[PDB]
Amino acid sequence: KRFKAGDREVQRTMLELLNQLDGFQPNTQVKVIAATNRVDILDPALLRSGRLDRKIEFPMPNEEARARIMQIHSRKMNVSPDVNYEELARCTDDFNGAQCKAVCVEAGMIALRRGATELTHEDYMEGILEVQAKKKANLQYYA
Amino acid sequence: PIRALDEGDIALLKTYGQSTYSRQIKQVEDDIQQLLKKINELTGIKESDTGLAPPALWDLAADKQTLQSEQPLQVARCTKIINADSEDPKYIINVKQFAKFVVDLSDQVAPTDIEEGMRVGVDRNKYQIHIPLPPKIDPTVTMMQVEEKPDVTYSDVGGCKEQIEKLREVVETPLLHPERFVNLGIEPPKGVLLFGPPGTGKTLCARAVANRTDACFIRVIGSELVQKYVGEGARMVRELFEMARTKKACLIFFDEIDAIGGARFDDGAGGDNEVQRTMLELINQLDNIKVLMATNRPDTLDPALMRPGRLDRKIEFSLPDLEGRTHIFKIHARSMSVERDIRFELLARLCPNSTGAEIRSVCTEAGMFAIRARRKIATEKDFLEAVNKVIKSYAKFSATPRYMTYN
Amino acid sequence: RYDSRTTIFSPEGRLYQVEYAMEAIGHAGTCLGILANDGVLLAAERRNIHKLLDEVFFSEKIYKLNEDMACSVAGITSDANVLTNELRLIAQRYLLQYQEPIPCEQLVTALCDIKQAYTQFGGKRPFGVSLLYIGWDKHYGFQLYQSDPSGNYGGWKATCIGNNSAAAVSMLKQDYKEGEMTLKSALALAIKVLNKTMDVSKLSAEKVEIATLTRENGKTVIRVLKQKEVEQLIKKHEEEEAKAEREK
Amino acid sequence: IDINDVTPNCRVALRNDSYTLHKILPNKVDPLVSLMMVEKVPDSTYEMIGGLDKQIKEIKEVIELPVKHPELFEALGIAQPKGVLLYGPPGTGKTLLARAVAHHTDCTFIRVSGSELVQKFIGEGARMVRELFVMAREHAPSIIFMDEIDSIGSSRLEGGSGGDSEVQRTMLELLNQLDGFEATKNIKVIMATNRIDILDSALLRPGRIDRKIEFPPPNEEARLDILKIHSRKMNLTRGINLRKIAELMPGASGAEVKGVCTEAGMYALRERRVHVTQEDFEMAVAKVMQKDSEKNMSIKKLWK
Amino acid sequence: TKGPDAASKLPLVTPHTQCRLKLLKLERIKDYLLMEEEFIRNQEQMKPEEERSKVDDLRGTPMSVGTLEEIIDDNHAIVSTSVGSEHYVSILSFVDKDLLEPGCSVLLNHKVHAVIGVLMDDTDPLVTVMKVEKAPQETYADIGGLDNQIQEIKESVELPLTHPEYYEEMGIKPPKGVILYGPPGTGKTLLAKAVANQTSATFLRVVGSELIQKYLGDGPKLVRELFRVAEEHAPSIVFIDEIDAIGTKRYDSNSGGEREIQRTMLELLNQLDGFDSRGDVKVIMATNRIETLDPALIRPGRIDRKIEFPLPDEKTKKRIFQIHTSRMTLADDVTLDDLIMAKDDLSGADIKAICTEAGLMALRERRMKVTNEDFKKSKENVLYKKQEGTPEGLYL
Amino acid sequence: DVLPPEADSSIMMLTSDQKPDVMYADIGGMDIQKQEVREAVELPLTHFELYKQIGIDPPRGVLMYGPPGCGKTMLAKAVAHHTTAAFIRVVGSEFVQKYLGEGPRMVRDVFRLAKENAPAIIFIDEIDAIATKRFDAQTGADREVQRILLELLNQMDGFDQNVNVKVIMATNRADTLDPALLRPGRLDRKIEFPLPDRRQKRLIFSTITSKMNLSEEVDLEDYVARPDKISGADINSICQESGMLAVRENRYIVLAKDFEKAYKTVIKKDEQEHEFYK
Amino acid sequence: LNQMDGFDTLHRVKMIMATNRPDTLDPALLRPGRLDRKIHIDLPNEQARLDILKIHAGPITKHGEIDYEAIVKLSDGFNGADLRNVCTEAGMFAIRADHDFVVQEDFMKAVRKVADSKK
Amino acid sequence: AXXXXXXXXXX
Ligand SMILES: Nc1ncnc2c1ncn2[C@@H]1O[C@H](COP(=O)(O)OP(=O)(O)OP(=O)(O)O)[C@@H](O)[C@H]1O
Ligand SMILES: Nc1ncnc2c1ncn2[C@@H]1O[C@H](COP(=O)(O)OP(=O)(O)OP(=O)(O)O)[C@@H](O)[C@H]1O
Ligand SMILES: Nc1ncnc2c1ncn2[C@@H]1O[C@H](COP(=O)(O)OP(=O)(O)OP(=O)(O)O)[C@@H](O)[C@H]1O
Ligand SMILES: Nc1ncnc2c1ncn2[C@@H]1O[C@H](COP(=O)(O)OP(=O)(O)O)[C@@H](O)[C@H]1O
Ligand SMILES: [Mg+2]
Ligand SMILES: [Mg+2]
Ligand SMILES: [Mg+2]
Repeated sequence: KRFKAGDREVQRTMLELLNQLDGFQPNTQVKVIAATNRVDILDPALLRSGRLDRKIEFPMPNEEARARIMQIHSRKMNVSPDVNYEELARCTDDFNGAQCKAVCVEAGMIALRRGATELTHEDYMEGILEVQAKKKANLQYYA
Repeated sequence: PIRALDEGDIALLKTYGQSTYSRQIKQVEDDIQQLLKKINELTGIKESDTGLAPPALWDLAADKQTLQSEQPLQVARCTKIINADSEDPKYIINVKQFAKFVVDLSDQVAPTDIEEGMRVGVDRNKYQIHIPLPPKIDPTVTMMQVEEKPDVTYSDVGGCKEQIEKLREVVETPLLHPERFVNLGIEPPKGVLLFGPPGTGKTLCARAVANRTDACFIRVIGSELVQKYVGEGARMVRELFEMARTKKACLIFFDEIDAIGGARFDDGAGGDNEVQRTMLELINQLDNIKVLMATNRPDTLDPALMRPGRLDRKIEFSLPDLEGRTHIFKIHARSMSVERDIRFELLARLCPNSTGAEIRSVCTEAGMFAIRARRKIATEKDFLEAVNKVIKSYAKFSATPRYMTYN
Repeated sequence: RYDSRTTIFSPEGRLYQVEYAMEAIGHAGTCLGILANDGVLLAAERRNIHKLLDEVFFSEKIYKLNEDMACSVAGITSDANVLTNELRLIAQRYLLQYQEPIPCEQLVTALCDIKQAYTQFGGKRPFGVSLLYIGWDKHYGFQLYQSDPSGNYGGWKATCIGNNSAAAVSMLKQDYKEGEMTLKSALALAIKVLNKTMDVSKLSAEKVEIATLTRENGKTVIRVLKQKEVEQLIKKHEEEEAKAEREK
Repeated sequence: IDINDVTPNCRVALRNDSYTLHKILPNKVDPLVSLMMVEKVPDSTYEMIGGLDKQIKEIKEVIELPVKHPELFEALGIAQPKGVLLYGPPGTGKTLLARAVAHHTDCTFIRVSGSELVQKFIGEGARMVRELFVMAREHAPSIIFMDEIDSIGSSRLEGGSGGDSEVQRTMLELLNQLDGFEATKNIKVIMATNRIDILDSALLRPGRIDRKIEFPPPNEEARLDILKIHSRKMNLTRGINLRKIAELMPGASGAEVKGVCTEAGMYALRERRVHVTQEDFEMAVAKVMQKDSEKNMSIKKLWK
Repeated sequence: TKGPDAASKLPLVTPHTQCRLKLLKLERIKDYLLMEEEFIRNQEQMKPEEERSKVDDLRGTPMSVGTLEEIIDDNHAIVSTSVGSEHYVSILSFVDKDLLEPGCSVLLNHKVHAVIGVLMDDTDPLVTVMKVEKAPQETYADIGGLDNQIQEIKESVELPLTHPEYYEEMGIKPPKGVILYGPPGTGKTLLAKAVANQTSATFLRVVGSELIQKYLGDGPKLVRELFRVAEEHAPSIVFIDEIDAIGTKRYDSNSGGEREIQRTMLELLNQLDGFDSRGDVKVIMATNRIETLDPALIRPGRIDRKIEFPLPDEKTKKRIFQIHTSRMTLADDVTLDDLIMAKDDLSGADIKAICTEAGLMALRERRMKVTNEDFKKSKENVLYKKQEGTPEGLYL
Repeated sequence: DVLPPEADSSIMMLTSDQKPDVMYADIGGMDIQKQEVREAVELPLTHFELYKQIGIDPPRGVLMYGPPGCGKTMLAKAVAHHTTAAFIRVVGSEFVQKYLGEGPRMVRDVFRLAKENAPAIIFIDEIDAIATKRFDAQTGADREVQRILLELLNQMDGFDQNVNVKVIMATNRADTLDPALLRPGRLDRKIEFPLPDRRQKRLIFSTITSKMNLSEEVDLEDYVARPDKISGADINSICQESGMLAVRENRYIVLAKDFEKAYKTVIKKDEQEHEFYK
Repeated sequence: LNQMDGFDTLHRVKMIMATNRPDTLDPALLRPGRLDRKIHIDLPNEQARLDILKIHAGPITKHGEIDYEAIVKLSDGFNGADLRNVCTEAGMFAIRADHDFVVQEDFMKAVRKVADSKK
Repeated sequence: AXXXXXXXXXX
């Protein structure tokens, strides 16, 4: 946002970028796109009228999206033809897409330790426990 | 009525009843102190030699020559090559702190020897590029790499077999057998962020990985990556990672990531953002180079740095289970002078919810009980006395009067 | 902090709410009962004595529970009414059931359990009211009982509660009289203690309130001395005070 | 220059061109931790401090006596009392006994008051107190007088998001400086506060604050004395019973007593006089010594 | 390893009753001291060149001190001036091309920058004052009671240096790092001041607030320096008193200033038990509040023995009294048990104020002999700041 | 050479071009209050001989307290236009600066600036922000508000006694203030500014309007008698907006009709209420 | 409040502090020289929808006639900020379809898009 | 809640 501290150098960098963005008008082939993971700390100046004003909203994916997202990062692996990616999505909530990839990568690894080629559905589920660091123990009072 | 001590009063208090040696003795003590003070000053200045070589390996006649003919050359970096006509290049050189200058080579150097970006030496007067210089090998970063392999082997890390196995499949296995991770096409996690309660084996599972490395292990201090001058933190992060890509099979171990991995927050009115921009120069850097990280407090790490795009794997070092605590015990007691019989299995159930280190102090205190009383054999009775002081003595209150409820 | 509910035990084992409650008695008026053979007295203070305030009861701080039992109050006004209501109902039940006056102490235990019971079940606020009891019985004659918000009671020979309890209690000790506690000596001390315990000097008669309990021909008259006799009482102490200055 | 005089941390001066040492120069004390040294002794003398004849005497057994005549303590075999904590209701003389000990002290009387050791940059608050007890040793015997000690030494709170953590690190310095690994010789501290329960128990443990002198609101023979030390320069009439004015002022702080004297004199300057009569006082003991009532019978009978 | 630069303690003179045995023993110390001065002074006077003089002429005056960064050739190294610049200076012959190490502080010629000398022992003035030279004067016999606490603090800092055979003959590694915690005024720092007057190993001290510099890296770099000197000077003890100043519980602070203190704790937390294990540098922390220290800084392995210092017990309080009333002059009526027995939580610093006060209440009545009333009065006058705070008569 | 020091406006020491421009006769009524302030922050600088002739050191602080909108700051805006000292205004919230050790230092810079440029008047308006009764602080925020009040207390009457530095303070509560900052010595005269009675309202009306163009039929005594307890801003309001109604209609003279149209807008302050609190 | 009716300088600058909740605002803030005039601006005026669309619709080329009236009821309680989008979002519908808006059928769905998708 | 903040100094 802003803040003689030693941040009067990055402040010049921003105003410079702030300067040029408004310098050139639309109709040009200089379309700009900027990515931030924390939009509550950005300057309001950065997003006012002629700067990044039409702001793109990236959500944390929904359940159907997660089932798909867990597919794209699994194509290059020999996943078994019977892997109900949909069922995996249900167990995979509050998951950012990257974590949705972590299950795929973890799924392949978990198969490795077991000495298998095709990732079974179980391997994927074990990833959904090891992607979040949880350690699945067969608690006794369930039966 | 606290009557103030009249001057008449003071004279008597200090002489009436005085032991006839009082004035003399107090004189002797006062004499000594001043005498000691003077004694030091006459000798306090102790010569601090300044690293001169033996007289044999001197060339004082030639030494006057080097100082006279040779000249100091400012070390700079070529940031661009204008190549004015391809015959008068007019290089632009950075003097680091001095300024940016458009300089030209002294005749000694070859036009083709000074390639863009390489460190170039200039002359103090005109800044003509007199000599090329080897790329920068950081004095601090270069010392960082663990040149002496830590002695702790993998057999010293007990009760964490599944956590060591999980680490060996990211830090060792994908580095010695890059064929199981290719057949299935699984991308090896290129970093693990060991977290666990303080004293569970995070840095022991770090030294252990170092003793069986076959790689170049770089021990990132955490302290050195936070420098006074702005930017010098990030400049070190690059100069470490750059020093890794140059090596083949390099492992970087950022112990105590909390130092330079705090969750971001706008505090630009202060030097904190200096450290934060050093992490953002590390987040960019991270996302054959494997990266390790240890953090007894993972919750203080930036969510960005814990995503499965940078730290693909997160190994949790939990408190050992019983079958492991009896193993953590035997690892630290293999060198103790214990009596053959000790029911270590029994000592594992008396240390419930105890870390992998407090088991160590139970073994270290056990002897100290065997040393206090001159027995050269640390018997079992000592350990229960040990587990009372190391674990129980600081575990909780949970005492008899409030423990006669459990039977 | 563990002062959220009256039923939560602090780690050291202290029911904070009860400490908070009984300590709350400090803000209340001062009531004292002096040692006395053949009698015992209560002296209260009318903290709010504004002018426009019509005096209709004359006994804002001294209540008569049974035909031979009187108790003051030092604490919350609302809780004081409910306790004084429960006190009398307890005493009269005893008279109905046993056709014999409730022998003092069993009155305090009955109320103390009610007050304590609040300090056990949750959701009820600890009664913030201590109250002196005086009276007579066929069992021990004149007695003095000091109730606390925390339910704990206790027999006493001379005690003060509420404002400046420390000053009153010590002085009641300083000139504490055992055996020689005739009523007249009790009255002189009682006003004598209020003189310094009550910050405003001159112990203006209307600003003090004395009720005495005597055993007369087996009738146990509980008295609330009127202003006239207090004036002479204040005068009686007032005359005695001047003679003490002769030391200078 | 004899090299024996060049101790570490000196401030030698080096010649302009050849960098040769040619003088030792006075030692460096931070520019802010040097204004704290009393150069101008105040003008409050003991004779202007009434009623505190006991406290002034209890405070001289720590500030004056142990310094002027240390031989008494050595023979008696008891260590030297070091600090005093002058607490008490506001306006009693706690900063008046201090200006007095500064007018008759013949001992460098440094003055660190309130938030003068609380600096924004971390590890600077600790530095100033380090240089304050160094300027108090090279200039010993010295008396550091820290007024409003509630500011820097309130009870240590648990380190967290919200909790004093820098005024704490400078508290843990003063805590160590007074009675720490390194014993201190001939430095005495006269902290003055109003609330004595909000200090951390390490700062009120004997060894750092030996005597904890209380300053209570004056009594009638103390209000009278105060009313006579601040009305000495006044043109009092005859029949101006300063005692009856005092008897009209129960629990009158002690600085309020002067308010009656300034106000009794202020009731005259509006009339262009130089003489203050009795009714000029009794009409002014009501102004300065004013009160706020609960102004609510609803709340006031909550408690019987 | 320069060896332990132990403190310099003059021998001790006991008797203390101020008897002639005392004067003679002080005189003997003085006599040798006068003799010792004689040799130092008579060595310069009795004491009444062509090789070094040539060297000093090549160096000239003054000589800058920058940080070496690279040994390009055998006779060329890049040295960074004291401002952060760089320089491709020449390595002259007199310098030792052995001690020249990257990171070493090199002496540079002033006119034509050229390595001329290697300046070892460049430890900051901020850590070279941390070293205790004049040993404190409180011997283990000045600390009364605390026999269980002393032994615990003598089996990590004294014994492991005198009888190392016991520990290495049994398999232990001598406990290294002890957290002295307890209520204020119990003797935490006195036991520390007593290990310095007995130890033969360099006794560095800090105050837990000295090692928090304002600069971003000044903080963590002083700690990395202190444990570099303690390691350098062989047997050493680093006493970080009032450790609560630096090492409090880590937390997600929204203030950069507080993220630099923790970036100093996470350095003391790695300069103690982390990669590249320590050498022989014991650490003695002290703190009145062990309930706020980070669970890691006092995790067994860094602070192995948590010596707990309770308020004095009745037997100890009686021994504490005599150690502070040893030099006093009590009258025959001074039966201390009247004050000790009380249930007042009289700390060990309270006891020495009930001694200073009862000796000053003696001057009030013009007496250098303190009677029994001088303690009764002093107990009250010295026992404030704690008043009386407890529950009412609820519990029976 | 010793160059002249520079302390002209470090903390907004009122320059010769920042005079508030409110004369004493412009303030309306406040006859008693004006004299009490005129007796501690104005008179002693001029006539110090009179004070020393009676043996009383002139009062050094004044604390104007009363209901909001009653003219407290106005007397202060005046004393500034009418003072030969160096007025130094500082609002209470200006001390609450972040960066602990910047707030308390601001106090130590205000009394240093006033000490150098003496005699001076330091007017801490809205002192209720930093001088609320010290309830034991248990977080690093109430602790830094208390470090400000104490730094305030320590310079006003502390070991370093200042010469000729009077302090004027204004607050709207007057009871929340810490007892140490109301003890006769720091804030000596606690002047009260009560809601204008049926008389001060007349004087207030006569000074706000005596510059306004009032059409002869406007009997200001018709509105000064209405029992409603209007405050000083409200009287300035009932007048400033009264004319704004005239200006809208383009009429250059405020007529009696508007004042009644104005008079019903500046006093129906309930409006919302909710009818069930009554 | 001080920086407005405040000693320093009264000034010649003006403030337009606009709120969404007027009950919340403190009384002092609404005064003659301390922020006056409680100008209410309710959701686009019934007729405005036309004018607003008139001022915000015409810019985008659209030869086809307009039944604005239906768009008005098709857009009840519209925030007006939505109305700006209505025409612009319609332009995206046109950006797909072809290049010239020739149908109100566009605003209808555009009205829906700037309603259900603007919820 | 309300958090007072310290600060360092990047040289
Ligand atoms: N599980 C364990 N098994 C064996 N030794 C252990 C174990 N845990 C701790 N230790 C002992 O403690 C030493 C260091 O403990 P550890 O490596 O866990 O520190 P750490 O996790 O880095 O602590 P922190 O996170 O607070 O820095 C090990 O070298 C070993 O001697
Ligand atoms: N006993 C006394 N005799 C004379 N003057 C007194 C007495 N007590 C207080 N005063 C006067 O009261 C005024 C108030 O300042 P004082 O020195 O009392 O500070 P304080 O309120 O006690 O402490 P602090 O300044 O720390 O708040 C001073 O002018 C002081 O001289
Ligand atoms: N057991 C004891 N025997 C003898 N003297 C003691 C004892 N305990 C404390 N003392 C005395 O306490 C004095 C000062 O206390 P000490 O320095 O030991 O406290 P501390 O542990 O540093 O306290 P703090 O928590 O305030 O830092 C010493 O001079 C010493 O004489
Ligand atoms: N007696 C008065 N004479 C003139 N104007 C007054 C009077 N009382 C109030 N006012 C008006 O109200 C303002 C008073 O400011 P006020 O609200 O009292 O300030 P603060 O609340 O900061 O003390 C003046 O600027 C003026 O417009
Ligand atoms: Mg580690
Ligand atoms: Mg200590
Ligand atoms: Mg104002």
